[PDB]
Amino acid sequence: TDEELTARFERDAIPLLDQLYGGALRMTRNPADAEDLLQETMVKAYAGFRSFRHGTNLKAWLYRILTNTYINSYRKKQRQPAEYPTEQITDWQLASNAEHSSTGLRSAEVEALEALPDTEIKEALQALPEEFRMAVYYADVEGFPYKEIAEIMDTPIGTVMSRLHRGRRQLRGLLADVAR
Amino acid sequence: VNFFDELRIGLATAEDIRQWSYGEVKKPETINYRTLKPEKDGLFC
Amino acid sequence: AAPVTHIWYFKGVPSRLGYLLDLAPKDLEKIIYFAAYVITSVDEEMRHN
Amino acid sequence: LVDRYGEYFTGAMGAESIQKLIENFDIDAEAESLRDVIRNGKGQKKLRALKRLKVVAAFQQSGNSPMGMVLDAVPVIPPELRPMVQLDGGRFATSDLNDLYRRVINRNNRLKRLIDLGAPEIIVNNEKRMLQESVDALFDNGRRGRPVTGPGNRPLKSLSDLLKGKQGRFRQNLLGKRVDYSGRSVIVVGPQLKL
RNA sequence: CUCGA
DNA sequence: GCATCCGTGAGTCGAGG
DNA sequence: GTTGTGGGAGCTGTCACGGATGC
Repeated sequence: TDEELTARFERDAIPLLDQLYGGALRMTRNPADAEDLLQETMVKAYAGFRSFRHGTNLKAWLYRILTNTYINSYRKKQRQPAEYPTEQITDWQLASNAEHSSTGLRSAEVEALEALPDTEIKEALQALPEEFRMAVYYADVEGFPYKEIAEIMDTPIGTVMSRLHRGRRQLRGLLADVAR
Repeated sequence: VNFFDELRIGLATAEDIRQWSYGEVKKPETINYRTLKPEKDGLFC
Repeated sequence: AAPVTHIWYFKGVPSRLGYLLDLAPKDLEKIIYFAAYVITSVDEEMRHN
Repeated sequence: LVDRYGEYFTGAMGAESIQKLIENFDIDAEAESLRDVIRNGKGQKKLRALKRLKVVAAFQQSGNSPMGMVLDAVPVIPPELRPMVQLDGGRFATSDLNDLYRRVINRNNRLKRLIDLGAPEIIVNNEKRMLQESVDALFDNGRRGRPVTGPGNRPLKSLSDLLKGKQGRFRQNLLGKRVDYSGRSVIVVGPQLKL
């Protein structure tokens, strides 16, 4: 009865899990972490209890199991990476993070002005014929594929790409001194 | 439009909790330490 | 993996769970945190037979 | 009582137990049988009746099935409301929430793995109690038992902490906020001023 | 944490 | 029959590190 | 894969009050 040789584990191993707790709590410094560790150790020991020799000391086996499980926990915690809890991340921390982010904490002013039109580039675009400029739009600003540009333009691909070249040349002419 | 008429509470049934959700998180992993990218199915997935 | 009581309604004095099932809060705790079994339902006909 | 008679009744410990007790619960029956005894007599038993009736009558007239009080699925708040950042030093800071959620999710996965491994009933019962305790922490940490502590033995700010107190959501962010087009400075008497 | 009204 | 045990209140706004 | 000996930090100088609970 291999299922009976497991219930015998339920008779012997269960009692000592109390002192196993005591020890794991002395190890982890935290009650909840001690409970998590005790459960992990019990799972590890029960899964491969076939390796437990009958009639021999079982407390030391589970003790080494718990110590090794704690070592594995720390090894996995090395690359946590370094998470710390706080009741609230501070404005200092938020701004200091924005000091290295892709986009900073933006202002209502920044947003509202961004919404406004860039007169220089708007004037440089209004110069080109609205066909070649519509093409440079569908191709550069929006990034459509040239096939989709030909589709939405109702024109062949060659005309679309020729308008693209001519308009890019023109606007680089007017926007070269502007770009800088 | 800031012209609501009433605001009401009630215990949420698991049905409401799942209708709200956009997916269930499964792992304790949060972000990839190296690439600073959210681990999938984690608390930041 | 297993249901959980909303601690607001168990530990929230007066225990809403208690008043709803007419159970003493201490017994309700014994039940919820696995220090005592509770009888879900009894088959009275089979017992009588 | 299980070795014999086991086929005749059903019993168990845990939250599933309370879920069942709530299922096999006639709300109208309890409400009216409590009204009968509330008008029957008067005294401590009548006070018990009135109190235990308020909640049952709310559950009756509200259309809120008491089943809600037991949860089979927990909701997770958007990450932006429990943000994560890194400070000078490569170390990371996160909201307490994230840590409580992480404990809940870890213990839930461990309970699943135990149920699969068909482990002793006592081990799975321990895991279920730990799951209940961790969800209680996630919701109203400190309310039952010892609060969950982070480094420095700081009780983590549970989800209830976000609404309570002078520095909770209501008093600190709804009844008063920080505004733009504002400034501060030290004042000095100007006598030449008009009122 | 210390300090200002 | 109530005595305890617990759980809730306990000023505002400002500056650093 | 774990097989010789095994109970942790924490309050811990607050007060005044009202109402479940619990013997």
